[PDB]
Amino acid sequence: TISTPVIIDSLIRHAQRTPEQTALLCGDQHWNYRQLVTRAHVMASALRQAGLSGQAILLNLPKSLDAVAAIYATWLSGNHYIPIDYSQPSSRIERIIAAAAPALIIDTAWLATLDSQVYHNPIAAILYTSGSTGTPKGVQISHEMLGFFIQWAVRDTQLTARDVLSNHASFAFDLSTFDLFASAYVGAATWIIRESEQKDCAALAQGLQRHAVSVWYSVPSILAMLEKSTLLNPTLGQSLRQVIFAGEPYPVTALKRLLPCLPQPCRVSNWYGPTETNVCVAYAIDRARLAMLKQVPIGLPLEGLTAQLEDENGDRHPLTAQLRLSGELLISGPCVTPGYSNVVVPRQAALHPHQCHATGDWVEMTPEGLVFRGRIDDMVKINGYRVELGEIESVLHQHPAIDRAALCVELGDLRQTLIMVISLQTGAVPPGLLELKQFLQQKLPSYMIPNKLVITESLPVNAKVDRKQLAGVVAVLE
Amino acid sequence: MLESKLINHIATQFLDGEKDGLDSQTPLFELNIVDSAAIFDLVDFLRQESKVSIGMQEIHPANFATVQSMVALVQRLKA
Ligand SMILES: *P(=O)(=O)O[C]C([C])([C])[C]([O])C(=O)[N][C][C]C(=O)[N][C][C]S[C]([C]S(=O)(=O)[N][C][C]1O[C](N2[C]=NC3=C([N])N=[C]N=C32)[C]([O])[C]1[O])[C]1[C][C][C][N]1
Ligand SMILES: [Mg+2]
Repeated sequence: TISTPVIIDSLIRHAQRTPEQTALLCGDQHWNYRQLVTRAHVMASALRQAGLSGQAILLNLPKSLDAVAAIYATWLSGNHYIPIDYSQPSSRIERIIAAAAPALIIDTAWLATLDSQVYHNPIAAILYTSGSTGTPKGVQISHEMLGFFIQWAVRDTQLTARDVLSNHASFAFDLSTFDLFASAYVGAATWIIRESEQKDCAALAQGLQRHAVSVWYSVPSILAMLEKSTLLNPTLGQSLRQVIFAGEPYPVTALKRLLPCLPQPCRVSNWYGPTETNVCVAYAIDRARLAMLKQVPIGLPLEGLTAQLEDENGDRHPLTAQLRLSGELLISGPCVTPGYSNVVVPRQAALHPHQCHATGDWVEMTPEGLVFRGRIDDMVKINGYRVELGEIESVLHQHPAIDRAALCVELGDLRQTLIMVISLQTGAVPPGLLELKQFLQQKLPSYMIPNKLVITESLPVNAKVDRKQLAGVVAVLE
Repeated sequence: MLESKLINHIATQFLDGEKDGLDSQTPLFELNIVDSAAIFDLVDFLRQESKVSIGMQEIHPANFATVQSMVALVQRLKA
């Protein structure tokens, strides 16, 4: 019903042709291609024996060699994987499991139990993101989507078997699709960065050097941390030939501090897109042009995709080199999710089945390509993490003291500030800022915990909160 | 004196002056009082006020999780 996924065919060929080539590094451990593929086959056999076919398999695992083997094992058994960020609170992983309704959860215990003993499915994975109602929102990722992205990304970066790729992001996020799958496509090695290492600038710098990392893909926020650490320099990083940032803008002031930390000949790229498209717009930085740029362009749509800008009138303008207009970016082509797995989002419902996604990003077409201007809804990027303000609101409305709650945001250069505006129940003890942070700490990951509180007698509402009015009530009350 | 300087710095720089509920055991990063990306701003304050060298090549970042841990680290560096 589908072609064999190109990533699985490539992985099997590398285990056959170069069995002893390193596939994966994690802590002090490494696997060659034979060990990875053999382990994936052992796990696939167990899923086959459990009679799982065409099902969601949720990977409740830390970043590890075994978690990568489980990804491939789902595909080899006709199943799709549900990755999660193992660093977040257990109560949110429970909400994802409830939303995903997986046929099977692979956890540490399942691996322990295991060790003591015709492709019909078009879907490769479902990535559950922040949902505006609080309910996690599943983005279906097809084999077709991953193949399209990986073949484009290998060509763009000239990736080969000699490369050593970092894997910074959690498997829950689509950056990991390049780090793992582009590596497997070409027969390269990937360094799986563990949860304890993801923020640790000394451990990252030491690993870049130890493993001779040649290709790095992350959000700007960790690259700007590595710059500020003073630990990243062109000698420690001499193996780096490609750095890729994505997920949020890299302010040009900060990006000019990073470049002297990297080898001069290192290619630096800006990659753009939401989970629903993976990377769909890309720009390779010209260090000569960079001094004159006020913003780094996100660039041009990938070969094989098309774009439109939807103006303030709702009219869709086809993207051309000559267009000089700001509007909402709409992307079309094989990158686009077939749709959300578990919720209806009416804005996308007559777009996704026509291979179109409305990004929610306001963008400008310029002589240097597309430039990101801002979001137009209530989804915000916090250090490159996807946050629906409605998710945080849904949790705050459960606090015993709260009547109504709404968030607003202040944006700066590599900084965002979430502000909670709440009204209280009659007779309720007003919670303090630290009390509400402690309330949220059990429920949401740290980057969704707001850092300002404003208590008002009443939240502005319509015949739903009027968000236009929040900055003003914050101003008056401050 | 260092513990008090650090409590006042976090109250002033990160919490608009309010010490309400802030103490030496408050987990600064877990409660998003200090952005994970702003750790080097704390390191800089600590190095300046403590008058000990703090090389991030050799010093675990967990040492910045609380005021108590920052104070414990400076005690170890002052041999
Ligand atoms: P602390 O905060 O505890 O620690 C700091 C640290 C370690 C850096 C931490 O914050 C961290 O690891 N953060 C990274 C989180 C992460 O890995 N995110 C990856 C996903 S980003 C994106 C998918 S999305 O749907 O989540 N976002 C889409 C959305 O983002 C904006 N956007 C994307 N790309 C750009 C670019 N190039 N320029 C500006 N904005 C951009 C848009 O608003 C878009 O709609 C990935 C990115 C590539 C493919 N999808
Ligand atoms: Mg993602």
